[PDB]
Amino acid sequence: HYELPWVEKYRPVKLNEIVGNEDTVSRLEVFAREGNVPNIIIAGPPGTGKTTSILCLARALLGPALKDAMLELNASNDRGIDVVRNKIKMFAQQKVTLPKGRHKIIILDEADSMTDGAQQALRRTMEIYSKTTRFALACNASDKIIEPIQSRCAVLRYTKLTDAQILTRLMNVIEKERVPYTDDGLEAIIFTAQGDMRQALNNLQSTFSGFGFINSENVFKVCDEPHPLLVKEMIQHCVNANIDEAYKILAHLWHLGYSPEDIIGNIFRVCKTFQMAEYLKLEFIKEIGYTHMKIAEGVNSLLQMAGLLARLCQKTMAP
Amino acid sequence: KIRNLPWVEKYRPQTLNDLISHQDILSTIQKFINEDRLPHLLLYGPPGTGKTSTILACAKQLYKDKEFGSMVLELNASDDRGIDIIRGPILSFASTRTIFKKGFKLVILDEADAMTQDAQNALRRVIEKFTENTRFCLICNYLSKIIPALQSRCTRFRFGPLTPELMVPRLEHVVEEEKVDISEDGMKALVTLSSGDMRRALNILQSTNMAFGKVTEETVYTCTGHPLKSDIANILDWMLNQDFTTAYRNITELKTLKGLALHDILTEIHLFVHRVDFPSSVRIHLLTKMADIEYRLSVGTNEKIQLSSLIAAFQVTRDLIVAEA
Amino acid sequence: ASSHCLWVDEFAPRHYTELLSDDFTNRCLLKWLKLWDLVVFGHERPSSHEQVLEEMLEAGLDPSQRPKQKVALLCGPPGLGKTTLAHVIARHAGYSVVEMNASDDRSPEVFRTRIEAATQMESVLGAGGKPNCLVIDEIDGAPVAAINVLLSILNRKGLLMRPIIC
Amino acid sequence: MFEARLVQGSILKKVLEALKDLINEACWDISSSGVNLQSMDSSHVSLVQLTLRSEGFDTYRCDRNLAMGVNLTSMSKILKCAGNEDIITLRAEDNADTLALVFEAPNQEKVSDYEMKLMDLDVEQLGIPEQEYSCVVKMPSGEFARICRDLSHIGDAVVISCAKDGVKFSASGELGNGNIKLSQTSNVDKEEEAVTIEMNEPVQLTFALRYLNFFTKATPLSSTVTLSMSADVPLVVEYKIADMGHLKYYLAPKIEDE
Amino acid sequence: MFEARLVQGSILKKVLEALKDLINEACWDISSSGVNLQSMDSSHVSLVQLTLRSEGFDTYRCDRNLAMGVNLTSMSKILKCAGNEDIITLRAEDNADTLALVFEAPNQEKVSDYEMKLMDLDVEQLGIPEQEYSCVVKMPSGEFARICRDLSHIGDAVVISCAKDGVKFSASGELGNGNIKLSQTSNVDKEEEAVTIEMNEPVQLTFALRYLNFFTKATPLSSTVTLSMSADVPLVVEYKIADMGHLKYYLAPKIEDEEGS
DNA sequence: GCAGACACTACGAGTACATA
DNA sequence: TTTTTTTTATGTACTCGTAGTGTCTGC
Ligand SMILES: Nc1ncnc2c1ncn2[C@@H]1O[C@H](COP(=O)(O)OP(=O)(O)OP(O)(O)=S)[C@@H](O)[C@H]1O
Ligand SMILES: Nc1ncnc2c1ncn2[C@@H]1O[C@H](COP(=O)(O)OP(=O)(O)OP(O)(O)=S)[C@@H](O)[C@H]1O
Ligand SMILES: Nc1ncnc2c1ncn2[C@@H]1O[C@H](COP(=O)(O)OP(=O)(O)OP(O)(O)=S)[C@@H](O)[C@H]1O
Ligand SMILES: [Mg+2]
Ligand SMILES: [Mg+2]
Ligand SMILES: [Mg+2]
Repeated sequence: HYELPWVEKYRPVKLNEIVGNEDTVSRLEVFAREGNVPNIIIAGPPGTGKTTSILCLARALLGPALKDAMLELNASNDRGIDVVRNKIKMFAQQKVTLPKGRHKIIILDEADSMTDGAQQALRRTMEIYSKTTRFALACNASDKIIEPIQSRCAVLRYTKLTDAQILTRLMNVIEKERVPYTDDGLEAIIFTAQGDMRQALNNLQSTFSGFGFINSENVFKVCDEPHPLLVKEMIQHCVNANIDEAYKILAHLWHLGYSPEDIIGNIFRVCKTFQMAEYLKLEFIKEIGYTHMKIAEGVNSLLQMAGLLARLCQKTMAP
Repeated sequence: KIRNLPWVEKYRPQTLNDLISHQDILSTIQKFINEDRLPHLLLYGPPGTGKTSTILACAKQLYKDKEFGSMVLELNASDDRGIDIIRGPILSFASTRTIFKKGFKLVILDEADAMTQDAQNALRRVIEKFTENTRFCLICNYLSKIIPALQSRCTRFRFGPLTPELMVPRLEHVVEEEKVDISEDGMKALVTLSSGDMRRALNILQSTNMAFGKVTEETVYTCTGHPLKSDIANILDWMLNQDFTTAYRNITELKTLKGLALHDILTEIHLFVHRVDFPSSVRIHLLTKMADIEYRLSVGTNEKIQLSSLIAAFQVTRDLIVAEA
Repeated sequence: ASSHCLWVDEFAPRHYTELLSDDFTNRCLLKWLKLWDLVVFGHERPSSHEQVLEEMLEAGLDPSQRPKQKVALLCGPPGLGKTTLAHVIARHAGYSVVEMNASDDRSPEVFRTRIEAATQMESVLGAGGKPNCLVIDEIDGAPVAAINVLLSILNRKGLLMRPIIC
Repeated sequence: MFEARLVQGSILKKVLEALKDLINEACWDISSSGVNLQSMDSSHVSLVQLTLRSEGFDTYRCDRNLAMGVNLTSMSKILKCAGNEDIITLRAEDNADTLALVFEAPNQEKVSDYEMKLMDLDVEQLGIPEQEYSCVVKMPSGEFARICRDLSHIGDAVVISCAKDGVKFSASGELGNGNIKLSQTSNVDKEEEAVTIEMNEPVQLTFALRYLNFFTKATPLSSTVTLSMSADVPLVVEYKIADMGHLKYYLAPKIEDE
Repeated sequence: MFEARLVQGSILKKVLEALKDLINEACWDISSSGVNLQSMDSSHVSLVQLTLRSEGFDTYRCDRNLAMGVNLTSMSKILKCAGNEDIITLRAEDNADTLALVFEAPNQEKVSDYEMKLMDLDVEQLGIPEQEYSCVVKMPSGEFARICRDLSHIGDAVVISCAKDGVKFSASGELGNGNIKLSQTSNVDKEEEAVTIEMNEPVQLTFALRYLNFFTKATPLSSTVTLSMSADVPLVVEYKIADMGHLKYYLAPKIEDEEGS
């Protein structure tokens, strides 16, 4: 036997063990206890617990009938236009003896990967057989799922987990695993997680396996500080036309091994939601795109990124 | 036995003890292997830092030579890795047991940034579903071309650039295993021109040893064609100290004498432009002009006009710096 | 079975008096379906954008005893009651609803052999059997060749004798 | 508990090949009298009424009345591997979601047990089709299948006219016009080829060719077929099997007469 | 100098059409004992071990041992235009790259010499355990091919069990389950159509149907096939050619996880 | 023994999109 | 209160139509 990693070993099996989004998880607990669950589409960031919530709800609704009253499909399966007609519809037509308030559950994990034709064919087989079967879809990008499918389901949206919500589950894992720790170490794990429970468990397991103790320097010897936390500071320095501090942050990101594409992607990501003037934001975005065309065409050096920073600082002083 | 190989492949770190720099990451991976707690890995960093060598040393440590073909599935950008391969050979490899000996299997996906987004979305439940049976290692240079769903599932290690203090003893081992006469300035020039890359430091070492037979500073800077530090200081002094014609004549004589290229001159002058305590308005103009000159050299453009524009970008700011006082 | 069904299926309209659509659209669809009573049920008596619909409702018939628009097209944003209005109006006028949605094969041979089966035959129950009103859901997802098959079966002069709702 | 041991799988094969591309499901009704199947198309064009009595099986066990709604393609996939002359055990429980078929089809003691998942259908009800047909003729199945294939060669629809002399088939097309005249062929040694006429008030209707071909695909099921048609009542073909039961096919005529 | 001589071209055509959609490349290990080929598939799930004897060829000479790795699509295109009753000569030099296939036209008049360029893959030797198996079944190959084709219509992963009674095949799919059990079919006039059970302990293992259907393509090679199964060692499908050699197929079980409930 | 019919997979062709 | 059409140059993925072709039926 091989020991599973703590992401898969400490996956919650009950809906009460899921932290974060307390209203939606509490309503899912009520629906698992009583029954008659509507069609559900859960959207949100990765690592939030959408697949865990869907699987726990399906398991608590069915019980012993899970192998015969559930159809789970992923992006690893085909699920093309010939599978919605011939497998999903045949499972919705299938007779399964179930208790009252319980229905067959068609789990469609990662529904963004489905084509538009498959989602168009899914509409009437979801609407007709709703007396016997139910749908539980999970997704990251809610815009990929079309408007009729979102109208045919209850669109639950998960937000990023707070630091206390991650800290509660991490303390549960620590007390289960007897991991020695300090407060600054768990603060560093929460900082490197960035709303992701998978990354929190992976970083905790990596630090505990590599060093055996959780302090800040043991975490940061293996984990890394996030990129946009410094990209926001360099964009703020470019707003105040301070080229020296912006180049200091740019050279710090360059010596850490980040490619120009990743750096300019984080620069565009920060400048998209930065708090400044709108016309200045549009000029910044146009200069970022002009630099990114040069980055993609082949020329990608520190001089090009420094020239981009100089052009962003020039856009401030030229109204 | 003696083999006709490049020195970047003849001298490869077959074990984890032969890699130099990332000691905390390699210690953590060694403790993952020794405790049989190896997770799905995501190795990212600049090229030449030792990610493929790391995963090949880990695969040779985990599996013996009598079973290496049935436990390791190594796929890279030279192989077809479409969504029919994720649904085909990769899923069948992940979902089946072993043939000879019981154990956990490894699917190495080198150059994971080259995979399509359909394949990366299909890989998610293959990674999550068969965590007990198989383990996945995604290796990339650009982390932005990997979807965040795959970045969440795999714990990531930043294989950053190799520091020149730790790059020296491996180069000394390669030198003592090849009988190369090298001076201290030759090793310093090697670790300066490598810039956190052990491929380019071995290539440059082999090229210099074949071209000249000795590895000094002058031989390395002649074989590579890179300008010396004194040449860049002279070019900056000429561009800041005298008029257009004399500086143009001196830089043209220096370029014709040593056969220098304008790209390396632009890179070293860009490095010098931040060490020099310029005014902030002057530095913005200099960086914008040098970025424009670097962009103009990417096409069929005469290099003499671009050299004149490189002089012009400093002759513009000479009187501004002087009258700033 | 209150805990067995969805609330949309439990509170679905089963009559004309409990619909939630626009009443002008309901009356126009009901009058357009009642215009087929002279050629389907064989009885002379049944019992801006608005101006063109009112003109087409009173424009008369062809010499083949049919309305000049043999196909009704229902369009709008999702979540309004278009399928509900089509089914309620078909069951209200004495028709039997034949559904053809996007979960079918929608190839031109299958499309032809379904439209020709639904529209060109009588009832297997003999006298007193309901006529077939072909409701084609999600016609915008159909390929162009299927629409050409539908237009060819609409313009065969093989005469079309049953109403079609898209 | 429902158990039915069909003595030969040939009749099951010919039935499930006859209604293969005809009906989308099989709704077996199980009582103590036997097995009933009353299926109707969604467009109300064709109807299938199959009855297999309890005396036509090797054994028949039925405690409660059952409704087995099952897929046609999933059963055709089974009895493409069945045997022509072998015993087929069709079994089900009282309250179950599955339907099992046990057979020894290759005659090589190869025990094959194929299970199907039942399909839950809405329980529509059709009580009794009224049978007051004026024109009742009797015809061999092979000649009917051959003449339906001959019109399928030329046309797309058949004008069927009953008469005292015989049943006349007509088909129109661009390649040509297909027309035969049925005569009294009772002066032969074979009694299956004899055409018995019990008609009055002659009727000429129009029918689709594809459903007629799907009806006449059951020629080896019975030696003689019975045709019953009249005004504004759908056409009936009827195959009377030797010991197990009977099979009735109903086809509605087209709106465009002649 | 390596020079083998197939007396007829049909057996090599059947071998290379059995492995065409499965084997990525053919590694002919050449010795004085015969021709060996141990190659995995592209998915690293299956294994093919072909052993052709030196006595089966017309003339067989081998001075030094060779290991010729060659592509399979090229050899498939070469063997497509080969007769079933002609003598086919395989030639290889000591330090050259040209593996030569010399044969005759179907008109049997002109000669044809097709060269192949040998590949230079360094492949580590895969250790066959050659241990005892808990289940050995001798059954006809045509019935095995028929039962694999009939279970391919139901599902995709098949649970094959074997015990003292006999082999049993199950396919829990979307239409339903199909359970076919065969035993003691030796009471016929033929000798090829017989089911014989030799070993004791019952085993139940789940395998993919695509690899089983690829393995059944060697049905004209042998009238009688052998199935070897155990709790640890993989599924072995053994075809015994009449006077040339034998062919072993190894298929690993799938990972099946029970319900928590 | 050989002509006709059945489904089978491999292959050719048309279309869309590719970002946060 | 307002609607037609093919260019961008590869690479991949999906979907659908078509054509040899192995195999089964019958006289
Ligand atoms: N809210 C949570 N509470 C407890 N553990 C969690 C939570 N969210 C994630 N985890 C852990 O992270 C693992 C992955 O959770 P998933 O549900 O697969 O993430 P996800 O929400 O599906 O994100 P994506 O889009 O599928 S990558 C689980 O098995 C848990 O171990
Ligand atoms: N840390 C290291 N220690 C020793 N040799 C190294 C190291 N890093 C790189 N090399 C040399 O560079 C060769 C190739 O390194 P790789 O494993 O390809 O590095 P990499 O960072 O994975 O490269 P990319 O990103 O895939 S181009 C090795 O075989 C060595 O010769
Ligand atoms: N008066 C009503 N009261 C309550 N529910 C209603 C009422 N009218 C319609 N509905 C429900 O609202 C929905 C109406 O949508 P449908 O008519 O089925 O499809 P649609 O309106 O055409 O939208 P799309 O494009 O198909 S998603 C169904 O779920 C009906 O049950
Ligand atoms: Mg998930
Ligand atoms: Mg590499
Ligand atoms: Mg609708």
